Amino acid sequence: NNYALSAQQLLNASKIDDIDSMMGFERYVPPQYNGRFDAKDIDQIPGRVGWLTNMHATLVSQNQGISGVDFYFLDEEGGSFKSTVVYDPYFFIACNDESRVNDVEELVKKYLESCLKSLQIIRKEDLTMDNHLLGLQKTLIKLSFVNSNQLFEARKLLRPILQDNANNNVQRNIYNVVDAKHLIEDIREYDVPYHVRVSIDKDIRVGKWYKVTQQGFIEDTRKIAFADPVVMAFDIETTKPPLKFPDSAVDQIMMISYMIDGEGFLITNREIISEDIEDFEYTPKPEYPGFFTIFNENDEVALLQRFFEHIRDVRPTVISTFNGDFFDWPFIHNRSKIHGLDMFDEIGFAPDAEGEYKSSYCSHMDCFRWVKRDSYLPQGSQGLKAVTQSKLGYNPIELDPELMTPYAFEKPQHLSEYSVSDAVATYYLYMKYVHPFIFSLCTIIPLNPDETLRKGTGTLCEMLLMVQAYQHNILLPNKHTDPIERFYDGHLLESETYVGGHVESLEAGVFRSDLKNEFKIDPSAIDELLQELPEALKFSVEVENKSSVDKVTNFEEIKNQITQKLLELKENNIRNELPLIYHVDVASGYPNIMTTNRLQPDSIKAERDCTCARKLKWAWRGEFFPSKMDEYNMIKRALQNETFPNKNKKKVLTFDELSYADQVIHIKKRLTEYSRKVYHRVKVSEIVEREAIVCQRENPFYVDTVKSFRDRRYEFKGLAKTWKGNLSKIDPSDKHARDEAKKMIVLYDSLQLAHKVILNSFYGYVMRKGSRWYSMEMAGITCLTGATIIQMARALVERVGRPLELDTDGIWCILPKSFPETYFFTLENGKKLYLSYPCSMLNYRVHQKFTNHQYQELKDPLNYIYETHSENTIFFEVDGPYKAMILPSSKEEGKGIKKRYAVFNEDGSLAELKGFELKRRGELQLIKNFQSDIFKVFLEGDTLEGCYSAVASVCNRWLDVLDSHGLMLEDEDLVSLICENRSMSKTLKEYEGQKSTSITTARRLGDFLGEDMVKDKGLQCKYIISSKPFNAPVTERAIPVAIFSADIPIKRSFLRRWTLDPSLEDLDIRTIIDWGYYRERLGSAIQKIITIPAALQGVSNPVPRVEHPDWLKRKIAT
DNA sequence: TAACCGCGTTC
DNA sequence: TCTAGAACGCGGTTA
Ligand SMILES: Cc1cn([C@H]2C[C@H](O)[C@@H](COP(=O)(O)OP(=O)(O)OP(=O)(O)O)O2)c(=O)[nH]c1=O
Ligand SMILES: [Ca+2]
Ligand SMILES: [Ca+2]
Ligand SMILES: [Ca+2]
Repeated sequence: NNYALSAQQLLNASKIDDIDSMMGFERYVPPQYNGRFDAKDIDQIPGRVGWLTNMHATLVSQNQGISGVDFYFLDEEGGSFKSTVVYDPYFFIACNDESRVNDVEELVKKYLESCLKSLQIIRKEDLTMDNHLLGLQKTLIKLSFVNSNQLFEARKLLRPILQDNANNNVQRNIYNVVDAKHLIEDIREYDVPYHVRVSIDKDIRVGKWYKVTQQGFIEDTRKIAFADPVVMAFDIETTKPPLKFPDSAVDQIMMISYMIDGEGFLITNREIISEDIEDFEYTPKPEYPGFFTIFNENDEVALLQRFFEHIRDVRPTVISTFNGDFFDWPFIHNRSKIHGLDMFDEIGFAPDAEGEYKSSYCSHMDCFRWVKRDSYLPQGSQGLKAVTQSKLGYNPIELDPELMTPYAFEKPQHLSEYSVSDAVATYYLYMKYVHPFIFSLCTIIPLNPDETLRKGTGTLCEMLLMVQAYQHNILLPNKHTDPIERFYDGHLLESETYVGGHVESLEAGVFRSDLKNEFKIDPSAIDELLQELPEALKFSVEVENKSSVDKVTNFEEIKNQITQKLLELKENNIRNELPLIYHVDVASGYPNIMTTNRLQPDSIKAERDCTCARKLKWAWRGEFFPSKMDEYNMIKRALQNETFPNKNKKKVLTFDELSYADQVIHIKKRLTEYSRKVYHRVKVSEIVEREAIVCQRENPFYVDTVKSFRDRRYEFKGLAKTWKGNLSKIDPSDKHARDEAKKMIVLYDSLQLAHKVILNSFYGYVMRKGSRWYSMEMAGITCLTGATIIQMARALVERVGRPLELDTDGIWCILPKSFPETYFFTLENGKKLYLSYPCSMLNYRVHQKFTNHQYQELKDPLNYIYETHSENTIFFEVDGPYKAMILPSSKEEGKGIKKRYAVFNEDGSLAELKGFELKRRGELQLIKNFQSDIFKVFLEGDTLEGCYSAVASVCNRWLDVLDSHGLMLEDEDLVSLICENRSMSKTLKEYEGQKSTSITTARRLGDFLGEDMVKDKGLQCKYIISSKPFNAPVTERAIPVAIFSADIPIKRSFLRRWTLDPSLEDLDIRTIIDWGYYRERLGSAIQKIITIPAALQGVSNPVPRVEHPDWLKRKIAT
């Protein structure tokens, strides 16, 4: 078993060692050395220097295998090697009686003779243990093993003991007034991935330079930049059934385009491609050279052996694809099998336990994983086309997938130009955005490139936190586990959480820098601002700019200018002037709220443990059933008398024989019905204000990890802001200088956004499943604190201006043009400090009301002496003033629309576009193109009324297209304008009992093209709604648009069935469309974006063909 | 009406 | 196995 399972494992190792040697990775062993292990003597110690590019757990011999890690290097002489570190896996046993630890030692040493290599007593800091801040430590038994198989064996042997100790004890003599097994409290750090365990304990990181010596790896801090690995990026294109997805079973690979370190190549399957293709060039932009040599080949099998032999030739340590883990690689694998080729022996690639394709020597960098996790691009923009436009700054070749299989024979040169396009986009997307980010992150996260690319951002956070915990000798907590059911007030809870961010829609309509607005200034607010002005201006200098008032020359001049503008506002409250369209958002809001308040899971105390205590409030919110327990028990007992089908000799089971999970599942389903009948309600929501103790002396390893990564992000966010300033400094006539400045902006804005998701995942991680540091309190406290801060700022903006929209940590607003705006302190050095009074007036009050004055830190660690001080890193950040902001309005009375608007810069360019269907994936294309046309038009017009009039022209043009029953439009534009695409996250089978346009479109796509359409998840349901079944629900009139593309026989059969008209003969799309459905949809968009906002601003309906709601007509009447 | 769900956004 | 969070819009269905 163990030595036997070693066989698969030790055989796979020898195969990997052979594959590695083939690709240039011979296992290097450094010479012997009897001197000292001091890194100052790196040049004298015998060894080989290399750049660490990969690492993998392995099994080595010298009958059982020894656990270890292979480390893959690129040396300085243009070569490569790998070296192995062996390291005994280990986990700990915790005891509930510290005195009797030795007894447990003697038990487990005898009990685990089968697998235990060695045993030892160690101490670690336990953050749940009393007096741990005074130096006390938890005694633990460290169990070490020869390999991970043996570690797992001991886990299997120890779990029964852990279960028997949790259950009740056997009885025996009842008049009798403990054994070694019952002192085993728990096992700890048992589920750490072994290669992570080696990377943490040995402090080794991919992307650093080491010298492999006998005593170990020595980091060469002298070596600065990364070695340059051989990078290959490839894309595959294949034949496909008409209107259907390819099947590796039958379909063949036409061509494989790739690029190796900037040199383009293309291999062709001439049995499908008509002409031999000649070397051509696709350099989409000068920065992206693209000269492609062509390798035309006879059969598909020949194409595969050319791709496999070229890979063997160049020896790539990185292979990049776009969605290659789930399409390209699985195809090349299946086609290699059919042709009697083993891809492993060929190139060393194979699917792993997650079905992804990896190798030992070469990372597989699927750029689609980066786009999905670190781009911050909308899902509508996550395709290679949009990603190339967003990040590489050009348009790549496009080609209808329905024409690719035909164009293989009709125009194969156009097919070849498309494939190389997908290839140039993948190579340069990886080389400019992915490769720098992932390999740099590997320098601080103890994972290899493949894992650093694919692991969730919560897992990345966990990796970073474990390094800090280990290096501070802090015992790792076990992964959090949810109770199988929780209760509130006797009711079974369905779900609980905390109140998140505060969002407000305060005003809708058009706002522009040239159109006047009415402001009612609170004079008592101007008094407060004048009271606060001397200290706020000092706060702007000493805190916001990290200087001193003694070095500024014009502190008084600035103060007098602001005072004057402020007093003029106090004398003239009612004003009707031009607005300043500004946005203020707290930088890294939740993280800075956490680090300011010293928030971390281990700091949340329970009043049974821990001036020292900073009490903070959050809002709990639970959703429970209305049934009380007495009811709850009733259902259960009824279920206990029923029978349940077995999960595949015994055909039935009892309720108590089932899993406690599926039990609750049945209990839930039944309790739902009962309440619906007895209470006429299934869910009851309730909000409870809760308080938690946040100890300010706890070991701040978590808090400090968040501070560090915030500063890590701020570097790139600052560089992004620096280069946005450099771009406005350059003369427009110098194209090359503006281009490079733009390229810097996109690069640093990307790097800061990728760091933004990991940073904010330190907040989400405390609520993540399996979290080693779970705390609902900490998260709720963060959210409530942010909600209190933003409403404080909104209360002030209200009194000196008009807030338009608010979300969590940001406010959009308009201020009077006369409001104190931007100033520049002048320093004795000639330097200038920038001041935005609307920003600094808020930030001063933020620090007045939300500063942590109970923040403590170890001053003297040896004597356990703490010092208390004040901390506040919460700072609003101002952007603007903008040319225009356009906010939509709700169709229903008294309500607004949140999370949707459009903002325009002074130069007319689009600044922000939030929420609207234009950006969302799928949605009705008509609404998308209408929105794409309409928002820029809000800039036209000389008055508010001429503005709405210029927009109305575009509206009525679109309304005309639909009131014309699509006669003005050609056939092509019609199919694309009236199509609504929607993605099914799961598969149709997993949607039982649900009605949706996508579900119906999928069933019909299956009933027509076949079941093969609906086998996978993520199906795109392109449909049009038919008037066919009249007065019938819409989910019933959704026809797949592919129907109008098949042969006429198939169309009539299905259209008649879907229309319930066996007499139908006109199969034109224009005759099937329910143009009334789409006209209402267009009418709904025009109401929310144009007409109803115009009414709110006092403008009679600019599009009278779209009638106001009756509530609005009645409001206008009065 | 109001509750409720799937998707994809803004935070 | 691996797995960051909550608030919200909109087109639907359901009670
Ligand atoms: C964008 C985003 C935000 N949030 C939370 C935490 C953020 O502090 C809060 C505010 O969102 P943002 O203001 O978008 O994020 P931020 O304040 O951290 O970054 P920036 O400096 O660019 O303003 O919302 C997440 O939990 N996940 C996310 O993906
Ligand atoms: Ca492709
Ligand atoms: Ca921001
Ligand atoms: Ca923010």
